[PDB]
Amino acid sequence: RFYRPLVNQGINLWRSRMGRLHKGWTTWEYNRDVIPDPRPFPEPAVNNYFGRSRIWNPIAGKIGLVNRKAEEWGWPHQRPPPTGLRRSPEYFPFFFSRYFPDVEVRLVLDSVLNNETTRPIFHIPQDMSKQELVNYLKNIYNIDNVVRIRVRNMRGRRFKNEVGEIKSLPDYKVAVVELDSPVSIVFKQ
Amino acid sequence: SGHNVIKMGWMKIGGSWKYSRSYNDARRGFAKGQWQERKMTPRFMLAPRVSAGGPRNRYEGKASFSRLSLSKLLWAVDTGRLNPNETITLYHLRNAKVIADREVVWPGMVLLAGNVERVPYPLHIELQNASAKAIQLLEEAGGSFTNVYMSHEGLYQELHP
Amino acid sequence: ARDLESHQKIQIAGRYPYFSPDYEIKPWIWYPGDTVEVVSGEGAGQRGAIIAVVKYKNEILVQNVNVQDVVIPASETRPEQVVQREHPISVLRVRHVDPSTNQLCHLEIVKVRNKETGELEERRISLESGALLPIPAPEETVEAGDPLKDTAIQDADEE
Amino acid sequence: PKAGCEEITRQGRRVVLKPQEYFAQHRMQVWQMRFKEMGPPFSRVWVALGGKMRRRRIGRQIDVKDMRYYWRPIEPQYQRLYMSRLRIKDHSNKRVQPMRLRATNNDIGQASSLKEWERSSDRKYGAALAPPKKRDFEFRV
Amino acid sequence: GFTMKYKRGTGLWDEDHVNDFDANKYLSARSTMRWYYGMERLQTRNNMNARRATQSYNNNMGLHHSGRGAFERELERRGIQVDKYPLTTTTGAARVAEMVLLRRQELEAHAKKAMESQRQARRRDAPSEWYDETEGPLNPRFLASMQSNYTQVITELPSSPVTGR
RNA sequence: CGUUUAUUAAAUGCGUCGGUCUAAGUAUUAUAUUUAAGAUUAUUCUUGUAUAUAGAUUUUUAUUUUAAUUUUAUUAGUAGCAUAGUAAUUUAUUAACUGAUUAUUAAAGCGUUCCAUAGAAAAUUUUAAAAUUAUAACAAUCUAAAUAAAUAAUAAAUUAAAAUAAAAAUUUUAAAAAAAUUAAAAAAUUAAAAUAGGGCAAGUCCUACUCUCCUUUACAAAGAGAACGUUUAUAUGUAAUUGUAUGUUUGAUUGGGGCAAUACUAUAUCUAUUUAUAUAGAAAAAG
RNA sequence: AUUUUAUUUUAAUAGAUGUUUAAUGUUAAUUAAUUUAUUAUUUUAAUAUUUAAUAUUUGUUUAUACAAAAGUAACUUUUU
RNA sequence: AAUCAAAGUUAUUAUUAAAUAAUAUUGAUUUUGGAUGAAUUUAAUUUUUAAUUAUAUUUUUGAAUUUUAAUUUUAUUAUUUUGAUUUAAUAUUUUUAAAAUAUUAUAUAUUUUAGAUUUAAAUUUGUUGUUUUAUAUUUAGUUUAAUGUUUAUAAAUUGAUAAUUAAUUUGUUUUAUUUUAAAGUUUUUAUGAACUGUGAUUUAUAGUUUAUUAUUUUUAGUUUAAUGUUUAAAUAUUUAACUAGUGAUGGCACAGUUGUUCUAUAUGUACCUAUAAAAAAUAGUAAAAUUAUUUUAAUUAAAUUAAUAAAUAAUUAUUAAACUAAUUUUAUAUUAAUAUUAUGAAAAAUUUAAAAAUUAAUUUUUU
Repeated sequence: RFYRPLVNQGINLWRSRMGRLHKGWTTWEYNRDVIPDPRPFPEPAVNNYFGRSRIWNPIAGKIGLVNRKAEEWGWPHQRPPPTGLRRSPEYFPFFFSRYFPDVEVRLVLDSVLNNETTRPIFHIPQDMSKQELVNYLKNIYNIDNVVRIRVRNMRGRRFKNEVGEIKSLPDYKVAVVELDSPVSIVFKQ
Repeated sequence: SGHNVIKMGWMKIGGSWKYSRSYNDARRGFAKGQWQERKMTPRFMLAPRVSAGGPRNRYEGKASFSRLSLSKLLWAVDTGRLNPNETITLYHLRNAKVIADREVVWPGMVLLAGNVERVPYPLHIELQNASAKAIQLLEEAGGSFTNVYMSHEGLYQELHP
Repeated sequence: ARDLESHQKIQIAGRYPYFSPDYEIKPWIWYPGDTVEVVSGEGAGQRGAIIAVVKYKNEILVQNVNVQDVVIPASETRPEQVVQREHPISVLRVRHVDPSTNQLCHLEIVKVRNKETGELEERRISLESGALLPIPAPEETVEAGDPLKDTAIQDADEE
Repeated sequence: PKAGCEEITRQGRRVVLKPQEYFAQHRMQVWQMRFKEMGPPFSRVWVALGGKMRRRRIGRQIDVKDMRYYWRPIEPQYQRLYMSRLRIKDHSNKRVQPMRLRATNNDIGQASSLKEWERSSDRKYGAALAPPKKRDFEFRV
Repeated sequence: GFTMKYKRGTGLWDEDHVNDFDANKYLSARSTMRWYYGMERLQTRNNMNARRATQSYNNNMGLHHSGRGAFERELERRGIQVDKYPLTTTTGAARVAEMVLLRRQELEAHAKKAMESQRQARRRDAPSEWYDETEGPLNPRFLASMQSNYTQVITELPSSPVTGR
């Protein structure tokens, strides 16, 4: 056995005067060994905020790499492609990009409606720089007259759904292109 | 259903605690690791240490034997738990529930002629250290007593052969 | 963000209880039109035909039973009307009456080797009459199709 | 949700079975040497020795230098004090007798006479109070 | 620590020497099926647990999954029996208890026919003198169960104590 | 002439001076201190720390540290100067517990003293707007009501008053005997207060040194052909952070007796081998 | 003076000479009136009062600089 | 003048909690590196996320304690597929929110007025309701086993050897518990130099007296005073004072037996007793409490001792006892066994003492 030691009373009470700094705590009582959690308790890693100052978490998570592999190549089952191919523009996600782009250059109509405009406004994904928006309209929509593009970045729209969770849409990038000869749209009522 | 407060009967629950000044103090319990006698030179400290181990101490190897009164053994032999023919070694005494486990320690036992003024039949025993009268009682009735004094290693192999 | 007030926390469970998975019952048994009647709740003994079924929540429009006065909203174009419609009613309180026997039957699935075809399609059968009730086949919409933005099959399956 | 609604969701230390003491603790040795308890059942004197028997002898009275030699009882006012630490073994059980000062020969085995110890060949029938064990002549550490 | 492990299987049934404080007064229909299935599980859950350990630890020590080293493999190749006491194997017990049941069953039919020898040697078409009730009223339920062993009716008891006829 | 948590003869700061340092910094230098600049001077004498020291302690005083109890010479002295005091004299004021002057044995100032001294704090004289006594003397701004609605505190009140006695207490009660509502002002009482002020008890804290004690890093010995780090032994340092520093009557007493109505607070007196139990050591028979 | 007033008895009760809970209360084998009798004079924690017909509150009139921390309750389409 | 005693029901919405169960486990809440790596490193013979069937020994004399239990054998770190089982718990919000008796000059609710009054608890160390707590409503609010039925058996003794004519019970082995709330502390490591210290840090946006670059000093944020006193402020309004910084609000730097200190035991994030964290320290030795009416045997005591009260008598208490001359044919609480945190007795009768009460005294001491 480990015999109960009588820490609180008796000599073990007075022994603190008899040259004993550290009066041990009873580490045989709580001996159910499952960790407590500190009173300055940590809040979970989920970004609770949904304001316009919502910040991108820079810290790399382990899972996010694993979830990347399982779709890049069947991860637990199919062995990896040799690192030479992965550094190459023939790697499928670099090949599915160089030939099958995935972009959403949506046009706002509230500025290109019946009122003639020389500055039609777009929305382009946050990671379409200016000279790509040129290349895009040039080679996909035949638009050949773009002298200046003017680019913002907007926090995606936010709202509370009828349930109550703040369902913030993705963010985008207003890019007010400036065509030479003005463009317009007709709406017959 | 009540608080047996000292110096005041047995009080009811919800009763008056005007007089439980020392029940709230005899519920904590006796001081632990502390001299019971607060003043007056504890009666233990006043008396002198005797026999550096104690007055009845048992060291490693002491001959302290549990007393098997001869009346018990004679009572059994007629009752029929013990067979008078077979030399009644301590196995028979243990296995016939004459003596239990809680009475056979290392010095095996000791036969004591307790009030037994007579033993009627020739009785044979292999026990440990009979008393001198108990020996001269069996020996008068044509019996024997060959005191086996086995080591502890022998005490086991006799009880669980 | 934070979570809601308790009975409004579970009001979110109370209002949309079909969002938990498997709220849809074990393999479907009730289809449109089948013989049905309500035994519990309201109007015991009201034999009806199942007009329409919404599955994800286990709900059915039992005709001529629980017809709830509909507050139809209309524009300035057409004048609104108040016509009643049979309200989506639960299925846990509706059973089947044998189309032949016309008594409350327990309809459950079976696998039957089909004739001239080997689908072994899961076929509903009563537990008393063995009425082999097949699963009704849905309909491909007649007037579906966009005229100007469809690549023709013969033009889209060119290997 | 009920006991504290937030003190019981976040978790602190959980307590477990509390170890017991040496359940012959209160036959401490300042009696296992000073006194010895004699007597038939229901009368146990804790006879002790004389008070002044080692310190100052020259010149004390001639017939009182020997009142120090008898096994006198200790007055019952102390019998009940010291034997109080022994009664506590199972209180409220009005029919268990107090622990005895010395270990009587039958109770020592009473520990190993329990249905759970019947399989410990060692430490049974008295092995501590046995003579020191004998080992192989080659025994060595 | 030490918890009487030499008693786990050494009980006469499956529910014995397993400390289960979690009981109840009335264990219901499926709480009893849950119970009986439970005792055997943690009796076979324990065993195959303890078998996978011994068979795997033995296999990792390079020797046969039941501890049989190179010797006890070489002896069996020679036919020299390597185990002193060959405790009866599963084939044994499942057979040593196969006939005993084959014996009782052939003794029941041997005795089912036997009692009819004596039952039909019971001429009493009317109840014996146990049919008295001067001590206390007969039991109507039982008579209906003893009507078969007679011809005259038995159950019909008057409002008065039975006279005897 | 800067600088500070209860804001200053607080602590800084320059110079001088004492000590230390020529293998990390320039010995008219930089460390380490004591003082305080400027101007006069800086007295007498040593029992301990330090230094030096010779196996160590024990001894031992060039300079330094601390000391001088009748050091007390210079010097100022009733002064932030232990009481004595309002010091005694002089002024000053109608009135001098002010303040300044003379001298001068100041309970034990004293050479780092004393002088010199500027805006400071006093004392006069004197002038002067704050509404300083006399003395009271609303021009100004700070409603009610309507609206919003918090705080201390809250055992109760139908009695609270009032007078008188009390009994432990300040009176508050008890008792006797007496007799007036809502609103706003006042603070006499209720607890108008907070919180300070005591002193006692047990508990803990924190600081200090000749006498208590470790973890202690220094001093010395030894061991390594001593190539340097470690280990010992002997030592125990307030550099050391442990614990004690009482109890009873008020400052002394602690014992066992006795006389004082076979009462005894310590009452009042005295006596004396009236004895000091245990545990380790010491005596090994009974001592 | 005497008489006459505050405690010298009875009757009903109801065990007795004052401090350790009464429980088949749906037969913890329940099934339409269980009428649940059991409730801590303070402690915290939540409410509600007193102070409170209130203390605060009260919107009538006008003397220009530009950074960075800091926020992000944040709308968007606007011509960087 | 004035009273007057009194409203128990919302209505409407559905799959958490807690213990338990002995199967998984490289660090839960985006997508490393994205130059090509050097930057995504936690490892060492100690009660450890490893948790151990005895009462005898032995022991600073006094908080120190028992050795495989069957050698891989099962006491072992655990869930989906019965809203996963079981037993205990039970709600939380939305909006509900109510009611018809007592005088007529004044003590307190009963109808018929008069009679009537500690509010309680503690504290009373009978300095005897001694100046303490309570606004109210409801919820939550404190752990010593009141029991021994057949297998079955115990019981002492020396200092020690031993001895045991020495006389005798009980027990299928009974153990576990020990109040509640409350410190300052105390030790064990994590956070902090945005406030504030000190280190370091800025090389010339107003006025002025003097011959002078030194020096008087404009001086609207700071040695005073008023107001404010839960205040507009957990330091603000008005104001006195002061103000000359080439040597300093400030790059980053020092951290808790310790930093910093022009030193005040001052400050190092709004009480320096640092914060934060982890304990069950002690608190019975005049702190606050300790929950269940109608009952069924009484009382006080006052001595030995105390580096001054947990211990002893005596009392009280729980449980149990047996009828020794004295009397009537009266009348008698005597004890054993255990439980026991106590030093001071109204009115008298007297006795010490300046007592100016304390002290002795000894009969009281209410259901």
